[PDB]
Order: sequence, then C-alpha cells, then structure tokens
Amino acid sequence: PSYAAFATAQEAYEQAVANGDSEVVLKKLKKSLNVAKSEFDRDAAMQRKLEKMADQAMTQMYKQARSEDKRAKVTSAMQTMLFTMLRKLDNDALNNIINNARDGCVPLNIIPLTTAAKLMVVIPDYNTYKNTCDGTTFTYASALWEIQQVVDADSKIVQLSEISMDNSPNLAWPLIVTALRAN
Amino acid sequence: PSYAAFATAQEAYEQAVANGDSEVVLKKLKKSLNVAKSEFDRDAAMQRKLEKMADQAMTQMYKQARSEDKRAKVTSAMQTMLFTMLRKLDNDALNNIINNARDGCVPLNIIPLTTAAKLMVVIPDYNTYKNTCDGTTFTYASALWEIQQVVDADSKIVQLSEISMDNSPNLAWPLIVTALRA
Amino acid sequence: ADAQSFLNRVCGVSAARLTPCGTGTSTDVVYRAFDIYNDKVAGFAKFLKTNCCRFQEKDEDDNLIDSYFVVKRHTFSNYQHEETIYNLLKDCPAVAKHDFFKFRIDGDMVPHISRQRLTKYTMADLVYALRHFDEGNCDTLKEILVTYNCCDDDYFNKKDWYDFVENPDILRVYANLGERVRQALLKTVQFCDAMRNAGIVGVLTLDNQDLNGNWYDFGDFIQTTPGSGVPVVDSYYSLLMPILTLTRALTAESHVDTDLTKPYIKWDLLKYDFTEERLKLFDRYFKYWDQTYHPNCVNCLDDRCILHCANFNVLFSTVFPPTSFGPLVRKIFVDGVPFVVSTGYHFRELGVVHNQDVNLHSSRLSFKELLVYAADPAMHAASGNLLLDKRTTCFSVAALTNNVAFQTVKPGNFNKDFYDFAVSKGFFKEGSSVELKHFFFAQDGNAAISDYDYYRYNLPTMCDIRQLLFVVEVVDKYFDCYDGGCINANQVIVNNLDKSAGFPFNKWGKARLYYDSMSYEDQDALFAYTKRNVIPTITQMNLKYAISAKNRARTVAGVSICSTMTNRQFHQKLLKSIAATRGATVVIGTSKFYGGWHNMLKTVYSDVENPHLMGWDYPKCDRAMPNMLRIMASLVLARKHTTCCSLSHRFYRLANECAQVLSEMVMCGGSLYVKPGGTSSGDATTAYANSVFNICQAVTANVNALLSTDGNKIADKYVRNLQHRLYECLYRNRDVDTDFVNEFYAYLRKHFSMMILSDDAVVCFNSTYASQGLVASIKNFKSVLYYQNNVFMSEAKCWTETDLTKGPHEFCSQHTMLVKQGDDYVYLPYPDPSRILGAGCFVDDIVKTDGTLMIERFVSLAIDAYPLTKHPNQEYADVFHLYLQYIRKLHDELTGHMLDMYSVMLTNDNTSRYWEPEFYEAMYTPHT
Amino acid sequence: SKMSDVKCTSVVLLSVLQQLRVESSSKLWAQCVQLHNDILLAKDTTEAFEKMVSLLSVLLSMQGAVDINKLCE
RNA sequence: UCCUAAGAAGCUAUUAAAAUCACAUU
RNA sequence: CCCAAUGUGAUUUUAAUAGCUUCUUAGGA
Ligand SMILES: [Zn+2]
Ligand SMILES: [Zn+2]
Repeated sequence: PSYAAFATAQEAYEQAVANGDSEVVLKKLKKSLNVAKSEFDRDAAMQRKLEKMADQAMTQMYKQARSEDKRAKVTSAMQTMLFTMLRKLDNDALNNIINNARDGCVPLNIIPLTTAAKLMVVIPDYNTYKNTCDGTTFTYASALWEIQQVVDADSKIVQLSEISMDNSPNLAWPLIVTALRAN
Repeated sequence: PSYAAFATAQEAYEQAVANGDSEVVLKKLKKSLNVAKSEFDRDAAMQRKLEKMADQAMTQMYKQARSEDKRAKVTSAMQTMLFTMLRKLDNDALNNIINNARDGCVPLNIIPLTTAAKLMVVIPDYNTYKNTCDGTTFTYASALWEIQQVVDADSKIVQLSEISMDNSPNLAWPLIVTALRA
Repeated sequence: ADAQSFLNRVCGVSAARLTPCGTGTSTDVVYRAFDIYNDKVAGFAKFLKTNCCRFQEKDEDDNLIDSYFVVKRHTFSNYQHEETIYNLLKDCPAVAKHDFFKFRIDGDMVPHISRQRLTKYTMADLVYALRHFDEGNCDTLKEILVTYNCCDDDYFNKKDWYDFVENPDILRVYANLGERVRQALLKTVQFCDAMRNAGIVGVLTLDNQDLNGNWYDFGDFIQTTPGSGVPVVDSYYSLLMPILTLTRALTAESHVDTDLTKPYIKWDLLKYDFTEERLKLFDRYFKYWDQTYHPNCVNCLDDRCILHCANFNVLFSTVFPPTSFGPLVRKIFVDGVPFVVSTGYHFRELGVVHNQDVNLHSSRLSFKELLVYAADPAMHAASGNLLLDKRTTCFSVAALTNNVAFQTVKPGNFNKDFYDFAVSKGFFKEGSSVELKHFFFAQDGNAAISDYDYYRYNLPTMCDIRQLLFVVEVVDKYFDCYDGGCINANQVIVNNLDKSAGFPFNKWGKARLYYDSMSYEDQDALFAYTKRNVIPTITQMNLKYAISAKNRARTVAGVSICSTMTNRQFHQKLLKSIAATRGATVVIGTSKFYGGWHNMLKTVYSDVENPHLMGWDYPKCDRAMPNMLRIMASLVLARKHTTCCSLSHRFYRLANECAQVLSEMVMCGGSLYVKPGGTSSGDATTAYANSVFNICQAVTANVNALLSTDGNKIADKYVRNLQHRLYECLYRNRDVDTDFVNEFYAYLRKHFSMMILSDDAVVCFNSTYASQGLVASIKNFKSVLYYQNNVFMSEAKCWTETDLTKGPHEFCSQHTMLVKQGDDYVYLPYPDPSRILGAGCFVDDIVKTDGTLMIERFVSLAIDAYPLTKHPNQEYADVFHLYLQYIRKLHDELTGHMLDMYSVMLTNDNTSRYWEPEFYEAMYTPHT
Repeated sequence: SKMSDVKCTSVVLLSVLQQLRVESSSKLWAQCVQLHNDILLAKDTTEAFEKMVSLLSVLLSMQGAVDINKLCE
C-alpha cells in the first residue's frame, strides 16, 4: 500500500538528480524516498507473514483430510486391488478356480499340492456338474482328480450312475464331491 | 502518558504542517514530537516484553500444576497394585517355608514351587501330553495335582476325551492344562 | 639281527608282549605339542620329537592295545640325575613305572631309560587339539575320541558334526572325556604332595602327563630339604582351564559319594549359601594354585581379583541346583501388612550379595520406594501361578495371568503407485541384475517363544585366566583417549521421552511420566541406593515389524526405567566422549557424509607395510557371548571411576548390571523366564560393550598366533624377543609389566590396524607377517571362537582383499568405490539396490501409500541412492534417476490436487531443488 | 515380469486374509503365513504359482466373507 | 550547516539452540 | 504390545551476530 509513495518518491528523486536541482531539495527527495521505502518494506513484511501463515494452514488441512480418507477406505481398497492384480497374472489355474467360484463351485479344504491328497468341493447343480465331472474324474485348478464319494445335502451317499438330467430333480442339491489328485 | 504526549504533539505539529507557514516553530514541534514518540515506542516495547514474559510464566505454572497431578495419580495406581497383590498370597503356606529358613531368607525361585495353589502346563504335542499328564491327576514339583480344565491355542475348551493319538491332528496345539494342588 | 636282543631287554622282568613301532635300533620321529620355555625359545607349539624308540603291546589274543613302552638315549650325567630323582618319588601311585639300563650299540655301552605302559597321546595333545582347531586337520582329535569310546568312527561322516549350533550332540560326545580329565586333575594333586614331602622343586607341564593321568619326566627337577618341595603349576592349570567346562569334567560332583553309578544328591530346597562347598571344591582339584580365592566377590581387592575369583565360580556353580540362584527374598512390614521383597542376590559368577539398607518395619512409602518395590520381581513372582512350559529348555518361574498370550506379525503394505511407475521405466524384467529381495515377512503365534529358546546356545565357559588378565591390560590401552565419571540428574541428556518404560511401568505411562514425576533429588537419591543395594528388574521381549532379506523372527528387549535411569547417570559421560572423538579405533559417532567415509578408510590404512584387508563374522553373537566376557566389558568401562567411587561402590554397581541386563527374569507372553546370559538390546551400553568384546577377541587371536609359532624359525631377532617376553607376561609374571603392555600395544597397532563399530570390524594388516604366523589371520579367529565363543565360524561369511584401491568388501552393509570428485579421487559408500527399491515398494502403515503426503520420505531415500550414479553397471545407476523422476511426479500431482481442493496455488515453489542432482552431490563433498 | 507380480500379489492376498480375521484361527493363520513366506523366497515361477493356488483357495472357501461376484466385474 | 561518536526503534541476512518430522547404520 | 545408541534430511520457534533507515544526544570545524 505504501508502494505508491515509494514509486513516486524514486521517480522524483531520479528526475531531480537528472535535472540538477538544488541539493537541499534533492536531500528532501532522497530522505522522503528512504522513509517511503521503509514504509513499503514494513507493509511487505506484514503480507509475507500472513501469506506464510495461510500456506501452512491450507497444507495441514489437506494432510488431515486426505490421511483420514486413506485410513477409512482400506478394506474396500485392498479387495479391489487384489482382484485387479489377479487379472494381470492371467494364469489358467487361478482363472479356473475364480471362474468356478463366481458360480458357487467352491472348495471346503485348502487345495493340496502332493499326489493322492484329499480335496472336497461343493457342486450347486447338474448344469455346473456337466462342465467339471467326467466319468470317474473331476477337473479343477487346471489338474485331474479322481472321485471317491459324493453326497446329498442331507449327507446321504449318491452313486455316480444316479447323476443324470431326468433324475436330477430327485437329488438334494447342493452335492459335495470328495476326490484325490491323479498322477 | 507518553502516548497522550505523542498524540497531542502529533496534533500540534500537524496543524502547523496544515496551515502553519513557519519552519522555525515546525523544528521545535518536530524535536518535541520525536522525543514524545520515542518515549511512547520505548514504553510500548517495554510493555510488550513484560507481556510476552508473563505468558511464559503462566504457561510454566500450568506445566508444573499439571505435573504434580500426574505424580499423585500414578502414586495411587502403584499403591493399588502393591496392596492388591498382598491378597493373593496364602500366608499360612508362606509362613511355613520362611520360618523353616535358617536366617529368615529364601531364594525367589522356590516360592511358586512350594506355595502356589494352581499350576499351568503348556504342551506342544501329543507325545509330550502322554509322557506328562495322561489321566486326571499327575505329580510335579513333589506334589499331587488335579486337572480342572484344558484349553487350546484359540482359548476354546478341550474335553479330556478328545485328546488321543487318533484325533490329535484336529486340535490347535499347544494345549494349556490348568490344575489345582491336591 | 641285533634288535631282538634289545626288544627282550625292553620287556625285562615284566610280563609283556611288545612289537616294534618303527626301525628296531634307531629312534622314531613324531610330531607332538609342547609347553616350552628355555633361554632360546618359548611357546605352546608343535615340534618334531626324535630321541625315543617306541614299542606297542599285543594282548593275550593277538590284538594291539593303547599301551606303549617308550625308550630313549641319555648323556650319563643326566641318566644318574633322573634315576636319583625317580627313586624318591617311586612310592607315588601317580608316577609311571621306569626301568634304567645299559646296552651295547656301535661297539660301546650306552645308557637307556624305558618308560612303561604310556598312552599314544599326552594331556598337551588333548588341550592343543581343542584350542587351535581346524576342521580339515582333525586327525589327533578324531583318534582321541575313537580310542576312548566317545563315539564310533562313523560319527565323522555327518555334515558339520562339530558345529555346536548345527550339531548340538557334539556336547554329549565331548562330555564323554570328562571323567578321564577329572581323574587326571586328581593324580596331579597326589604328585604335588609327593614332590613337597620328598623335598623336590620343579615345573609341571601338560606334555609330561599321559591320558591315563600318570607323570613321567624328571630331567629338570632339583633336590631341597624334605617337606620343603615346590611344584610350579601356573601354565599347567591355566592352559587346561577352557577344556574343564567344554568336557563337563566336574559332573561327577553332583552324585552321592561322587560315583557316576549312584543317584544325584538331593539338596535342602531352602539353601542358598554354598560358600563351604566352593572352598572344599577348590582344595580338592586346585590345592597348589598359590593365589587367594574368594568364593564371594564382595571380598575382592580390585578388578583383577574379581576376574580371577569369578572364573572359579563359573566352574563350581555347575554342581549346585538351578533353583538356588537369583533374587533372595525376606518378609517385611509396611503399615502393619506383610510384603515380600528382595534383600540380596545369588550370582553364578559373583557369589552371595546382601543389601546394606534393609528396613524390616516402615510406616509410609516414598515415591522412590514405590518404584523399587514395583520394579522388583519378588511381589510379581510370589503372587503368580506355577508354570511348566514344555516348549523350551530354559527355566520358567511363574505365569502372571490365567491365560497365555500368542503374538503374530502381519505382512507389509504394498505401495502400488511406485511399483507401476518403476515397471514403466523397465525395472524388474526377468534376468535383470536388480530384483526384489527385501520384504516384510509375516509370523504365527509360536514365533516369540521360538526366538526366546535360542538362548540354549549360551553355555557356562571358563577362561584361561593368565591369558585373560594380560589381554585386559592391552584392551584398556584402546580406551586411554577418553574421560568418564558420575554426573548429577540435572546433567543427563535423554533422546526421546515418548518411548516405553518397561514392566510394570508401561501400565501407567511412557518414560516422560517418570522424568516429570521424579525431581532431581529423587533421581540422585535412587542412584545412591544402587551403590549400596541390588535392584533386580524385569525385561519385556517384543517382536519387531521391519523389512529384511531373511524370514526368521527378530525380537527387542525393553529394559525397565529403574535400570535405564541409573545406568545412564553412571556411564553417559564416557559414552558421549567415545562418540565425540575422531581418528580412534572405535568409530561410533562418526558419519559417512561430507567426506567422513574417506577419512575413516585413510585412518585404518594408517602406515601398515605390505597391507591386505580383512573382515570377519560372529555367529549367534548376542545369544552366545560368555558371562566372563560381558563382566570383563563393564569392568573396563568402570576404570574411569577412580576419583568419584570407592572399591565398594564399584562392586555394588557391577552387581546391578549383572542383576538387570546379564542374568535377569524375562517377560515373554505373560510369563516369567530366567535368562542365562548374553546382551539385552535395551541396555544403554550395548554398542560400547560390544566394541570392547570385539577388541578382546582380536587381541586374543594375536597372542595365540605369536605363542604357537615355532620360535626357532622366526628370522627377526626383535620378534623372537617379543615372543619370549609375551610368554613370561602371561605364565610367569603376576603383576602388570607396564613397559611390555606399551610395547605389545605399539607392535599390534602398527602391524594389525583396526576400525571397529559394535559387532562389525575391518582390519588392515601386514600380509608378510600374517603368512609367517607373527600376527592373526582368518584361521586364528576360527580357532578362538570355536573354544572361546563356543561357535564354529565358517569362512564363507569372512572376506579378504589384496587391492586397497577397491576398499573393504563390506562395512555397515555398504560397499565402496574409489571415484573422481573434482580434481582428486575419494572413497564413497553405496547400498544394496534391492534394499532401496524394497523401501519404496513396501511400507509399515497404510497412509505411507499416498506419496503426496510423503515427499520427505523419497528425498531421504534419494540421499542414500546417490552414489550408485558413479557405478559401472547402468542398471544400478538408473536407481537414483527413478527416485528423482518420482519426486517430480509427486509434486505435480500434489499441485493439481491442492488447486482442485482450494482453487488457490501453494506459495512454496522451492521444492524444485529436490529433483536435481546438485542437492544430493553436496552430501558427499568435504567442508560441508 | 511375472515373478515380481506373483510376489507382490502374495503380499496383497495375505493382507486381505488378515483383515478377514484369519488370525482368530491359529491353525489356519499358521498355514497362510507359511504359503506367503515360501512365495517370497521362491526362485522358479512354477513353484510360486502352485503356492498361490493353495493360498487363494483359503479366501474362496470363506463363503460370504467377500462379494466375489461383484469384485470379479 | 556539515563531519563525527553513542544509545534506541525498525528492517534484512546469517549463525546457534530448542521443538516437530522423515530416512540410514549397529 | 511397540528397546538402546549414532548419523542425516525437512519445517517451526527463540537467542546472538552483521548491514540497512530513522530518531535522540555529544565533540570538531
Ligand atoms: Zn578375589
Ligand atoms: Zn563414579
């Protein structure tokens, strides 16, 4: 705000020494310029302190609000991140167990790695069974498994010869299949 | 005061800057104004120093008044802990060992062995269970102990009928067995 | 021809069935260990023995046995002397049978001595084989173990069957030598009584005793008036000492009538004072030792008497019941209600100690007395349940709760925005030289007690005391630079007050609460109690959540506020003096920045001649450290207290370290366990006590290198005189020779120049001396650690360098380059590139995964990455530019989000300096 | 870059299992921790993808703990 | 009137200390 | 639940140090 006084004082001082005006007038101008410069610096120091103080407050509000937004959403973010990364791997065994799990064909155990180890899987309907079971065999996690028993939802044992289109309304779905790894 | 001297000297100088045409009187007005203004800025600077020092003194007094609270608060929690632990000692069993000592003094490590009413056994596998606890009573530390409870690593209760060579893969090891002095 | 007539005369009157063990009339040649001191040589070394013929017995069914007749040639004046001495000791049952005869060779009569039914090897061969160990030169140790039924010859086909850490069954095979070594200690005390009563003077050495315990050489003894004989035993016992605990020799003292076939002694359960048992054990095995033994170290005269008497206490404390040690408690009355409180301590090293300021009746408790009675384990353990924990071999005291606690560790958080940026710049392609190796590993509930059970590697270890008492005076020469002493509570500095106070104090607040609540006169009054009384204290174990390249759990020990507050007031003036010094051996407190790495390496290179570099490793360092070396470290740090403390104040302070950070109770999962030894991480002195231990083991290796070199083959007359004086300063002088301690320090500091920081070290050494045997090498550290640290040091974790323009291969996990910087060349440190990429990808909190909050984090990691820009591999040089390019992206995104949120720009544009190299290069140029 | 992507997917998958309170079943958490730590130490991708199929089968067996039919769109 | 010597007030820069925070070594 | 010591980076406050402007006072001309 005192700049106008500083700008007019320095122009009048430089004009006076350029024209060669009397030294007492040039001193009155130079001394006016010194106090006008001092008032301009005194105004500038106030705005620079208020601008420094606002820049801190704006920054602390950003950090506080965005830190709380990161912390509150963590469960939904992690599950969305996981099912994004599994698409980029594009491994057939991971795709095969995920595409079965969409349709409700899920394991009761952790899937085993060693030969002749036990697996148990839920089968929701004959229309799912037809895509994964074939004769004495079962296909899951991009490997071959051999079936050893099957049960109704009431735990009654079912023979593999009973599971057919016409008879399928008489079975108590969902079925549970028990199988072993083939090698 | 110095301010009123500054304000009255400002008006006395400013009326001469406005209408006055004598620099002579302006120079006398300027010197007396700059003296009054100097005394005003000096009084204001001394006042401002004493105020900033008083806020330092008041915040130091609040820091002390809040530190004597925390000393008295923690003292009550330490006395509550120490005087509670005196209720857990079975003084009839402790008096018997301390009166049998030659000089009234004993190792700390023998106090739970000779005086505790209750035992916890932590067991990593069924071979260690069978070698130490099999049955409903067992002997340890030259005393007889009777099992009141068993729990697993999830803190679920285990019945003694569940612990065997055949079923042991189905339990969350280690088991914790709790027993009482017979 | 003639040799059959000699063989029949060697049999003589005796029933024997001898066979020749070489050519019949000439002497045999064998390589054997000797303890030797002449006018012309001194040491404990291997030599050729060439004066003796040998014959071996068959039994009554045609098989050879461990019984030899050893025959030798004499000068006739020495033959008459050795016969004259033998006929005085002839009645002693500890002396091997001799026959003296003359026989014809080369046409003339020659005098012979025959020594009957000796073993193949001597006590010197057993001692020299377990010291001086090489896993590719075990043939004498293998043959001793197999001859005396310790194991079958198939045992040595195991992979690393000697590694105490990988094959802990070797402690059972070596303990089968124990009763054979104890019977040799008993026969020596019979032989000393025979020498004294007969009036005979001489020196006992290990090479004159067989492995049945019989004594057989007298050619250097002299006569005196009967009843005034003098056996000298100073090398015999001291050189043997580390084998007595390794072979568990006194294990028979635990049985009735000390017979290994009878049951164990059942001690009175209340008994804590074994002072008369300790004095009786000393008179049985060490009768002629000729120095005063104090069973309780509170009676000792100085630091060197404490180290002497504590070494017999680590031996004899193996006989007594484990429940006898630890805090000693008494019943006292406060306002008419009975407390149980600690009024003394029983130590395996220091003996029995009692408190001087015990009050049996009190009307009120001060704040100072509430800290002492809350820190003391007595009230906690006396009011807890009995515990039998089968998951560990360590001793369990009490369970403080009705439930056990199981502590897991969770995985790290993944910073996907940095990983997707790095993949776009071509990082992590298959077959690249830079890949992820550092991760946050998860842990299950069993991990805390599974890490605690590794204290099973701490074993009772007895030192060679004549070697240790010399080594301590050369170790103290490395600490002449500094000042130390006690300070008042108003002079103490604390780095961070918002950290844990330990147990039980963490129920009520952080360390700030106790420094605010205690006035300086409460703090100075607690420090004065610890100079007259012992405070035993509890320590918590906590699992650590931090990035690593290895999947084993890590734990940290939280030491209590009573221990932390008063140890800081005893030691801090010295620790601040070690950190403020430059150009010293111990480099704690020196930075790598502003030219500091170059100044450190120019200092260790010193003025060494024919220089190579090496560095070495300590297996299981914090778990395996002996109590005799952790007591030696605090006795060295206390040598600064000569003006401010009496001998009594210095003892009661040591007892307070031993009760609080060496042998103390441990809170682990809500239960109390007894810690056997080793360093606790929260001890204020840990980096400084490690640095004293690291110097001690390196001075020890140089004594063993010089004393086991064949002194006739050293070409330089200066180093012969240094070897000859070193043997006297260990095994024949008994006060400190200050002029030789200065001369051996001046030798060592020129030819073997060290740079030391905690458990990490570099040495620059004279490679001509190290290959002649005149200074230590990597095989001397392997031998020392094997018998001293009781751990096998694999050479696969050691290194050496021939070219000083490459620098040390690693110090403080950082490699070195010599690079041009301005007009001249300098050494700069650089990190593993996978540690710096790992810290960008994986983080310990969810809010660290938005970079706009965290630009200060990436500037700090770019300061450590900068030196990689000068490396010859472009895949390493690209790691710095990745960090600078990501810092620009974060400021551009921050600037966009700030404008979208508030419609107004930030005024601090000065962030522009952090994506340009000039800010980072200035961290590695000198003159700040 | 499939080896680094398998190791980064292991860290995110155990973080999802930990938020589903699997630490509340000590015999199940001890298997998830071992599958995770093995995938991080692996050197051939054909091992690491087999252990990823076992570790993911934990999350698929927890019926109703994730809305997989919505996450898989 | 000018030169000069001292004090005060304000302005600017620098250095030091303290607090807070990130990273690294053991 | 969350140890000890050392080093480095960033921000804020406070003290001292220098120059810079004005005011007041005194010496010399
Ligand atoms: Zn002594
Ligand atoms: Zn002192």
